[PDB]
Amino acid sequence: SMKQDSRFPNLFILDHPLIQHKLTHMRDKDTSTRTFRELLREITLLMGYEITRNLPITTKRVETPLVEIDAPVIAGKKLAIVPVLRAGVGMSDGLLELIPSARVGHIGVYRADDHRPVEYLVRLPDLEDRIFILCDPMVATGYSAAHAIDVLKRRGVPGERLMFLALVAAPEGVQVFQDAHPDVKLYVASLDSHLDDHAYIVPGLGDAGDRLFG
Amino acid sequence: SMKQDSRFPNLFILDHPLIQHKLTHMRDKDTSTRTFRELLREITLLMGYEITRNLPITTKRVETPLVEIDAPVIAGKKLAIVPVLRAGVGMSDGLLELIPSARVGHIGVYRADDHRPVEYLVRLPDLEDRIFILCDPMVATGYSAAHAIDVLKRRGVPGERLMFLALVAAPEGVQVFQDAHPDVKLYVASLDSHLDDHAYIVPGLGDAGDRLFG
Amino acid sequence: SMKQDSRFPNLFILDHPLIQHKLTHMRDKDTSTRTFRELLREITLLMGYEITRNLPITTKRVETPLVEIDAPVIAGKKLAIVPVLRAGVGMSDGLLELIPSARVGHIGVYRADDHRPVEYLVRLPDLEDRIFILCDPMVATGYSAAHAIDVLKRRGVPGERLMFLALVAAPEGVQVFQDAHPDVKLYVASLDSHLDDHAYIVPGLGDAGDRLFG
Amino acid sequence: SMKQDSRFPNLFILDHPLIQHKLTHMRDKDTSTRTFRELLREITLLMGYEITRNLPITTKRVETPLVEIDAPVIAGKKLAIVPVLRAGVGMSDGLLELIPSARVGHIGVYRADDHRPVEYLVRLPDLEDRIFILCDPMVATGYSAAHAIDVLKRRGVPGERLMFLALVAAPEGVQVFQDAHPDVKLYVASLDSHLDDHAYIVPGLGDAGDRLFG
Repeated sequence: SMKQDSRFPNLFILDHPLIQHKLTHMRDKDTSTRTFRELLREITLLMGYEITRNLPITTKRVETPLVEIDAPVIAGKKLAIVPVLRAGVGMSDGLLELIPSARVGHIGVYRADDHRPVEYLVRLPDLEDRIFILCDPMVATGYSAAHAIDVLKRRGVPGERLMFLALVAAPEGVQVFQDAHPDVKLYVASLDSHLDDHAYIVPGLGDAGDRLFG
Repeated sequence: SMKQDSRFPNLFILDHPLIQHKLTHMRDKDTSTRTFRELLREITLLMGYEITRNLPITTKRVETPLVEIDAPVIAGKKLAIVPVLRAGVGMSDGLLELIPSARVGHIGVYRADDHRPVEYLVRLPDLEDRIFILCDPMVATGYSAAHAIDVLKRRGVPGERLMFLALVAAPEGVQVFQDAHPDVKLYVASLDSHLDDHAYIVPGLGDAGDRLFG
Repeated sequence: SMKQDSRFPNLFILDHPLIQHKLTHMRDKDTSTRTFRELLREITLLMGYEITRNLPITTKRVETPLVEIDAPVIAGKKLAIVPVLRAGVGMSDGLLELIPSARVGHIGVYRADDHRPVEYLVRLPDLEDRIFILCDPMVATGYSAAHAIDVLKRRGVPGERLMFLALVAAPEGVQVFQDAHPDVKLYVASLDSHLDDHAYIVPGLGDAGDRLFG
Repeated sequence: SMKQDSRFPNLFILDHPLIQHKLTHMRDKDTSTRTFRELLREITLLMGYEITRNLPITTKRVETPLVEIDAPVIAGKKLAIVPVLRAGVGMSDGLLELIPSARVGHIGVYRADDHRPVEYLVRLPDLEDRIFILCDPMVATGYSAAHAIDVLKRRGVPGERLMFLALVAAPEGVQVFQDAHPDVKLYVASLDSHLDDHAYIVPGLGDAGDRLFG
């Protein structure tokens, strides 16, 4: 299920034993770049599963080998998964595995530590009546997540239709993000403790890029 | 989360939107064999996740690239996944993705078609302090399922430590099941409505062996 | 590509660098039961790829988003993958991943070290104009492979339409197999050196069952 | 194995039956998005296997459950897989399954649409003694592909150590490609026939971005 920190009204910590367990193996610096990629997919599928408990259902006539029925379906086409380049791509794999019918978008943001112009790629589906789920493993300073969301907010889509998916966040990041977008939900596997002098999340996972790509 | 039927105190129906959705695509007789197989694996992964919400968590020592910590893990070894042959192997695979470190056992009973449990193959991990999770897509008559559980009971393991996982069950099958084993939790994606003359579940999925194997 | 031993006219050793490399990681006793399952799938997909270079092609009208064409296809329905229970199932996964349209069969054989009756499960598709590919990771004594093939030979299908897929074989096994079925091709990742006092392949992979199932 | 076209001395067409077969299912406009994605990943895994036939093999020390040996392995670290963003990420995934231990780099150029190579993102492993394998489904005009390779050339790496992998290429695209880079091996599943007015490959696959991403 779900867990919340007093400072952060829109942060949710998904603390299922198996998310937690799989997270630790990612945390472990002995874990290979292979297994690290898998766990990335795996956790995020699980997280996608918690977030989607309340998806509306409709029906559709389907023929089973025995009978025609009105069988329950979701409107998967109404969702857009938007990995943040480059480390978010492994996450969207897991969500795309969960909900294959979804639209995929992509956002390219340069890693800045303040509010300058940073965007280098935006590729998005049609915006009409559509929920957007962004993902990036790390929310360290919270600037990259803010800017990524900023892209959708510039295009007129409001907080209520936006979500951000992460693995690990630092409280200083969740705070920056919250200030910029208080109405956008942020889902997280763990709210870690602090940032170091080099802006790495502690205890964190180390440098995401290095562990995904060597 | 989970529904229940007034008739069956130890049957749980996992009705998360994406479980229902994915089940529908399996119900559909036009779904290719490629996809039918993947959906078997997927749904049971999700079903596993619901049923493992209450797993005990302890801590291993682990060093991240940054720091050494006491990180949450699970006792995965204390679990036995047991596909009922032949069709249960697909389900086994999804659970194994979820919990890789678990022991795998096998129960073959095509077989005990009606009269008694007839074991063609029973291969099991050690019993001491172990929870067993049996897998089979269909609980039609209930006899296959009850016999599969008999195998374990007749070797000393109490209901308390046994679970059966299926995709679809008929009410007559669940009755037969629970009369033999009132204390064994049976987990299902759907309780369909009835058996036809050939003892197939309606609306159900068809002949599972056929759709998984041609 | 392919390699051959002078003693064995119908044995083929598939010695691609990546098959070989992936084999070593399986050989390694430090390798987990998880990774061991994956590599099992992976090698056998690769092996399936070498075996199938000469599959006949036909055509089929297909519409691309631009044009209708006569596009190349295989008759995947004409092949049957037949894992030998229980350890062969992971292999058929890889072949089924490669050629999803294939029929799946299953053969249950008891591990004997001589020519007694051993068969406990036979489940097969229609035999008409159909090639059968059996698989089991280990060919130690060669009795299990012989008997498994014996099942198809009893049903009238000749050597020319049969194939056996293995990971590792011992020369004493390849010999027993050859004596019983000289016309049946046997594909192998490595022809290891000898059997030990306990009939384990040396250097081999250890006990297949233990490493797949803990 | 591999075909060649008289016009193109460094283009190789991988025409294994299952590569052709799987390509056809991608060509088909009725193939669901779920399946289209998996087939991208699959085909490139197979294409990788053909192109890695000649990999050097050395030996690590390894102990099997039975004995200690000198077992064949590969120098996987000496390889860089570089998806060309955005569509190349699917291909990257298949190669990574094949060779998990390889370094991943990224080249973003939607982009250098015509006039020059315009790098929106270039992230690369270290160059010293490294073979680079670029990935992109389509070589239509040839400009994307030539620019992606320019990126690496302009940073010092010779043709000798560069390869490009695509699903489908137009002859005009290959000409453009080889004029810029006569010494770079380009690997393809098919050389289709021509470009239409909108610069799409005929018969080709359609808009790849669209079919991968909705």
